[PDB]
Amino acid sequence: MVKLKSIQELENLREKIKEAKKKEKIVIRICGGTGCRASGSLAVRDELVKVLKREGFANVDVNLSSDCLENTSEVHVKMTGCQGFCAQGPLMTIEPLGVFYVGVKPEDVEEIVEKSIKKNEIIERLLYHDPATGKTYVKRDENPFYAKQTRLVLKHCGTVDPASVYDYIAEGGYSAIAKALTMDRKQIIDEVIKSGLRGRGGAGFPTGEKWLGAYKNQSPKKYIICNGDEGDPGAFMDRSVMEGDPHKVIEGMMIGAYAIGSDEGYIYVRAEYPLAVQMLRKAIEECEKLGLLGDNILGTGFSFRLHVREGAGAFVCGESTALTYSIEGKRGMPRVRPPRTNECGLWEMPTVLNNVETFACIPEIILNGGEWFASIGTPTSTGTKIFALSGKVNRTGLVEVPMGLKLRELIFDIGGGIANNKKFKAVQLGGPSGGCVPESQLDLPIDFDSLSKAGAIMGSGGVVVVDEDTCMVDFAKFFTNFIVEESCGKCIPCREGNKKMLEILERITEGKGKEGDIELLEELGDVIISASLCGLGKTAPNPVLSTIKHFRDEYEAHIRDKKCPAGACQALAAYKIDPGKCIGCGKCVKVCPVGAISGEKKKPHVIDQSKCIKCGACAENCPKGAIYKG
Amino acid sequence: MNMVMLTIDGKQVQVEKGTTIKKAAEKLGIEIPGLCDDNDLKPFGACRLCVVEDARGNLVASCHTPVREGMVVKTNSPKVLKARRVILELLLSSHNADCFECDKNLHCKLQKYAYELNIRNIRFKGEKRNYEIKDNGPIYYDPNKCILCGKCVRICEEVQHICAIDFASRGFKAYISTPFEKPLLESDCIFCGQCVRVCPTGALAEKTDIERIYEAISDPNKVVVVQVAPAVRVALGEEFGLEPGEIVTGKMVAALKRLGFDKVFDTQFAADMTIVEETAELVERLEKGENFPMFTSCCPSWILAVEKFYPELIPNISTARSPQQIFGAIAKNYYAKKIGVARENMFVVSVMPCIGKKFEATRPEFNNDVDAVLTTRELARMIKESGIDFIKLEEENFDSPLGESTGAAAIFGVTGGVMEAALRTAYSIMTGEELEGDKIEFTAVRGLEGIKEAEVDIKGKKVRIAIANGIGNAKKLIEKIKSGETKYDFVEVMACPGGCMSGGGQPYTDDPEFRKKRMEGIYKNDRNLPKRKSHENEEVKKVYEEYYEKPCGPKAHEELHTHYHSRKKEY
Amino acid sequence: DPRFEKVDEILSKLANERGALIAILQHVQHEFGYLPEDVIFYIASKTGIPASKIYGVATFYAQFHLKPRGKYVIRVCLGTACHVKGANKILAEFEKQLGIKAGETTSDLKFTLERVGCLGACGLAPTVMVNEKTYGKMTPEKVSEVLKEYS
Ligand SMILES: NC(=O)c1ccc[n+]([C@@H]2O[C@H](COP(=O)([O-])OP(=O)(O)OC[C@H]3O[C@@H](n4cnc5c(N)ncnc54)[C@H](OP(=O)(O)O)[C@@H]3O)[C@@H](O)[C@H]2O)c1
Ligand SMILES: Cc1cc2nc3c(=O)[nH]c(=O)nc-3n(C[C@H](O)[C@H](O)[C@H](O)COP(=O)(O)O)c2cc1C
Ligand code: HC1
Ligand code: SF4
Ligand code: SF4
Ligand code: SF4
Ligand code: SF4
Ligand code: SF4
Ligand code: SF4
Ligand code: SF4
Ligand code: FES
Ligand code: FES
Ligand code: FES
Ligand SMILES: [Zn+2]
Repeated sequence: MVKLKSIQELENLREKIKEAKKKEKIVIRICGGTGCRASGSLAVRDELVKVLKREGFANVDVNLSSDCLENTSEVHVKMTGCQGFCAQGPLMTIEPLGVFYVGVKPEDVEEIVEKSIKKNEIIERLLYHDPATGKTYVKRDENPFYAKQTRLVLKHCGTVDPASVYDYIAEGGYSAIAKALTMDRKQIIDEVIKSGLRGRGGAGFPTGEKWLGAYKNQSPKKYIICNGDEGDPGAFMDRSVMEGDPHKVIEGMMIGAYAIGSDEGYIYVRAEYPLAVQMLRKAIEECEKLGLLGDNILGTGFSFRLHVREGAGAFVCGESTALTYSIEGKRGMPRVRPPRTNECGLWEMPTVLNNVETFACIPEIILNGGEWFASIGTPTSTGTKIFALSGKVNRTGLVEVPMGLKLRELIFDIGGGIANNKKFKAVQLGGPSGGCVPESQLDLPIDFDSLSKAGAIMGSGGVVVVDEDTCMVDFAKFFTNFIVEESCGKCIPCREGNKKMLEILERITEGKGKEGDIELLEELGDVIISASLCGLGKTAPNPVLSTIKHFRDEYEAHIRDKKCPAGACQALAAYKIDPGKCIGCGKCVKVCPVGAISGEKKKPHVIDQSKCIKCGACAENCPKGAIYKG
Repeated sequence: MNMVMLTIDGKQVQVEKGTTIKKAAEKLGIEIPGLCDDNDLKPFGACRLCVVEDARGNLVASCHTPVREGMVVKTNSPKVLKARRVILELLLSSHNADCFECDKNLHCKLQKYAYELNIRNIRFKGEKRNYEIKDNGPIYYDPNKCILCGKCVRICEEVQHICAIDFASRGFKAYISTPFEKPLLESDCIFCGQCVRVCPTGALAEKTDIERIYEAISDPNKVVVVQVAPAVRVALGEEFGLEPGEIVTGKMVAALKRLGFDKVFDTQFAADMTIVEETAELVERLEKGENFPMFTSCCPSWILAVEKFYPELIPNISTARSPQQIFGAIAKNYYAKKIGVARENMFVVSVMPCIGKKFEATRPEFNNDVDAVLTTRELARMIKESGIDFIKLEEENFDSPLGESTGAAAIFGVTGGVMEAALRTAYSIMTGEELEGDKIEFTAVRGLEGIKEAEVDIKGKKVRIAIANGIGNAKKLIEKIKSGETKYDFVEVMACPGGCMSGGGQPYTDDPEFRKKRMEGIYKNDRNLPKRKSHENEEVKKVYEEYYEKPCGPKAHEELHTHYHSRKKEY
Repeated sequence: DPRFEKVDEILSKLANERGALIAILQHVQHEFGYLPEDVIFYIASKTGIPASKIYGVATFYAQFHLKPRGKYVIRVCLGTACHVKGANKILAEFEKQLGIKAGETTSDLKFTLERVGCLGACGLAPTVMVNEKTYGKMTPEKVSEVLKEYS
């Protein structure tokens, strides 16, 4: 790990790394992602390395380091990032056999070594068997899950050690910055503009316009901030991006800093993510040791420094001004505009704030050109997006599709239908700030324009599927409760109206609802949307308003008839006694504190709905259990 | 000065670049409602009650929105009125509503806005605010009436530069608190009272002592005497429908006599006594040339700030008591013996426009000279309660023999007056001749600037003098002095910006030009007196020749001086 | 107090940068287990920041708490992918068995409840993570056996 003083020396060392990697024969990859680590992939790796050591395999190593370049290893053990298919982890891949193994168990490691390593055989019992069809798949690409995916941002994910810089070098990285260092800033900025890139953080504001605005400012100091808060629950895109390859976002940050002319930068990560911050710090220290970060990078004179700021909670800290205040060390209360952070942001200096995914795509645009990038997706919104689909679906994981794919095959073809052979009801797009889409609109292609037309927003990119079992009022109540919990309490509309709406929803869902609540809820939502300060309160009533628009009959049934169509609200349960299966035990009469059931022994009993508290004591205490929750 | 074009409600307007929509529409006689903005503070954007509708059709706050060319603004569209009504209903859905018991009754802004914007039926009924009220000394805080506008925090942080309070918690449960809910006495509070002066609700209020005064008046074995501050006589008439700066001295004396007080005096006699003592001390210090510069000690909040934050300046502080304590000592040590009243059977009441006086009156070192302290608002409430009409009163005079005063002591209610009077006396003491003509006024120390500097030449000797009104300017001056950039000889500090006429005990105002009017009234009152020097007072000479026999004497040093201790609780 | 030297140990490491109050608070919480009062006052004295700002910052975020906890801290997901499949019943079972509400500790004992949202693994049904290990698929019946195993 010696310092570098020329651009060509990086490519000179690239050939040495390529030869060192080519000296190997067998490589095994194990998923090091959080979901697979929760299943015990570290124990699997420890068992596998122990068995290899026992079996006389002297050349076994875990991490590819600088000292490893002079060592020829017959068998190499890797630890990559999240491979994308989290449903049946851990994931293991063997080369050059090209066998994709799922559900690897430590006690199966010995058999895997005996057969898959020594005999070049395959075990059908450990391959994926799709219950829908029963077909057996061997290769990863042949899997229907990966068939429709065009991985561009995650090209290096799942095949490169996140803790090794030489592995990243061997894949062709760190060349975009070398090429850009010979060009002017305006050429790079115009290439980015011509690429048609748009912000991936939800707002959709063009990146090229902000970069040009920062370029036109003549100030001694400028800043760049990379946002990786991920405050939306159920979304783990940037988490996996950081855990897979921090060098990509580091390269994008350096390219942006060179383009606009800033010598300092920050990476805002939440401290709740230990693996991500550890990997980021390790990558930064390795890059600084290698000599690519500091003063006079490769003899050009460009200076750049990187800092990591661990977050400490609040969902509202993702907002730009709140993020700047949190970085400075104050309460994350949003400030008033204008001015904007693109004129005076951190410490009253111009700043550029972008998402992790946005900074990840810059080197690809630099290397391949913006015209190639613009040929994918709709003309008004190019590129691709990463979606994390989960919920009541057969297959859950991280998918990447070209931007414009229809929703029906995204839900069904990739997801493998609805689990337990139930009926699809709705999907939530965007998280707490998004709307609810029913089954009638599954034929809608995904892009900013159509989603904005339909009343929803792109959001973080999380997709949740729900079946006919769930109640929509309870779902809206859960989202409203989360919004109430995550508020900051500075302005009147959000702070008061969110709690008022939560109270109204609780009153409706406890059976005490009164006629005229829907109009009051709509008026409150309209006022909150119109008169809020920041973006958290303006998008707060969206889940409630969408549910009211699409599922008004649920609210009407809850209010007027005191009945839950889905049978999920406990306070509105109506137990029914079956005369045929009744033996006149009388346990329900005895155990109920209010005793709404009165009847004769050895004869069917009658439930008085007026005097019942619906606590469930009757059904669970009688051995026959003829009382069913109807 | 570059002008811009805009249309407000169909009327063309000429305003300079940078002016907000609110200040631009103010020139058309339109008042946009608002609760979280003040003339002393930057816009905050918390109430969201000043929204207007532009050409596009969105609601924008008009308190922090710059003006632009070709803008169309609507201020009274139905949508804006509906939004304002909904926001006020949201506020009033969680208010504890003892408007019968509220000190800010008939003076609250939330109540006036609830009346004007036509609220008659709240649709949102549910959970309310519920906290516990604790004693914080002379300041009463009720978090059940807070609307979280931030005016107190912003005034304590931006202007005063003390930062004694901040926000706590988040969401529906947010509130204003000191670290660990500790009492204000051992926090960083210096008891200036500017936060009480800007609060729009009844959350911040005063601790009243009216009941003790009534129970001491009804006592048939006590004598009650009252002293009036110089600045009360220009702002008391505001409470009865008059303009600021109107002199009501005779009317207030008649009203006080009608209230049951046996003897009514004024503090300006003690002001002249303090002027004499301080001038003698300054002359002796200049002769000795030690412990420079010399700071005044008439402001209790300034003394608290010295004791808490700058404990190394204690040897430089003048040891003379404030006029209130000097008057109390005079009344309870000299007047009682002349009349023949035991010290235990005399009650002294003071009317002050300050809040630090309430805390100062309870310090152990003063041996309980003053028994109670009132404010201008409390006096107005008492006058209205008793039923006396203020417009049609008959002018009267102060009692004897501690009632007559001069003009040099009538300008302690404004910044720079104490320095001017001290210079007036010091010129006569140093030279021996008396100033005549327009030379009496020192126009170089007058105004409303931050730090005022002057160099007065007295028969060939030049003195470096400075005045700093406000805590922030005081800190700036201290930082300038300590670094050794320049040396002074006499420095004045006042905790409130603009002098005692901006104290926390003065009646509430809505005019943005109250300081100028009150200063003009004070100067006009000063200009209409027969005597304009402190050494020309007649009763001060009698008091000296009968009881003390010399300024800075042993008896005077025992009864008219004090000492200070460090309050810096190290952590 | 002898811990004022431990405080000064990190007052020279993570305080060479600009605006590092939150990092200092996190380090103090890591060392002391909780976030006490005299430590806040010492930080205010030795760093120049008034104590009101520090108290407001501490009371803003839910990560910081100013009261000692137990030894084994329990976390339930309660995320948008686990709330659907009955995480609320798991929380209710925990509250009924432990006798303490969520966010409140049993300081006499060593247990503690928490409401951390959307842990790393989303595919393992609702996910209860006690201390440092992941459980996976959960049922309101496994609550008794797991608590008996720990207790
Ligand atoms: N979890 C999520 O990802 C999530 C959750 C809720 C909402 N959202 C999305 O976030 C949106 C609100 O975001 P936001 O309020 O923080 O950003 P915004 O106001 O919608 O604008 C987005 C970006 O524009 C920047 N900008 C810089 N110069 C500008 C100029 N001259 N004109 C316009 N914009 C300029 C903004 O910076 P400044 O604002 O600092 O000037 C910010 O970086 C919502 O509508 C929603 O779609 C995302
Ligand atoms: C409540 C709230 C939460 C947000 N959270 C995030 C987040 O976690 N990550 C993110 O990149 N942007 C978030 N944003 C949007 C940011 O304001 C910012 O606009 C975005 O980072 C800009 O990146 P872009 O220019 O690439 O879109 C949030 C906005 C709001 C109002
Ligand atoms: O004590 C004293 Fe005085 O530089 C001072 O200060 S001025 Fe007065 O108009 C009174 O009572 C007032 O107000 S007499 C005080 O506060
Ligand atoms: S809308 Fe809600 S989250 Fe946003 S500043 Fe106002 S109170 Fe805070
Ligand atoms: S539980 Fe069954 S057997 Fe018992 S009373 Fe009810 S219906 Fe009859
Ligand atoms: S819960 Fe209701 S139905 Fe069941 S025993 Fe009690 S009163 Fe009867
Ligand atoms: S009295 Fe003065 S120092 Fe004390 S809180 Fe109010 S403004 Fe701040
Ligand atoms: S105490 Fe008064 S000034 Fe301070 S935030 Fe509350 S209402 Fe505003
Ligand atoms: S603060 Fe205003 S609205 Fe509230 S009780 Fe007092 S007078 Fe009434
Ligand atoms: S300047 Fe006057 S009103 Fe203000 S604190 Fe000092 S003595 Fe009181
Ligand atoms: S964490 Fe292993 S496949 Fe995602
Ligand atoms: S006065 Fe404009 S938001 Fe309060
Ligand atoms: S929603 Fe449960 S861990 Fe993400
Ligand atoms: Zn229901």
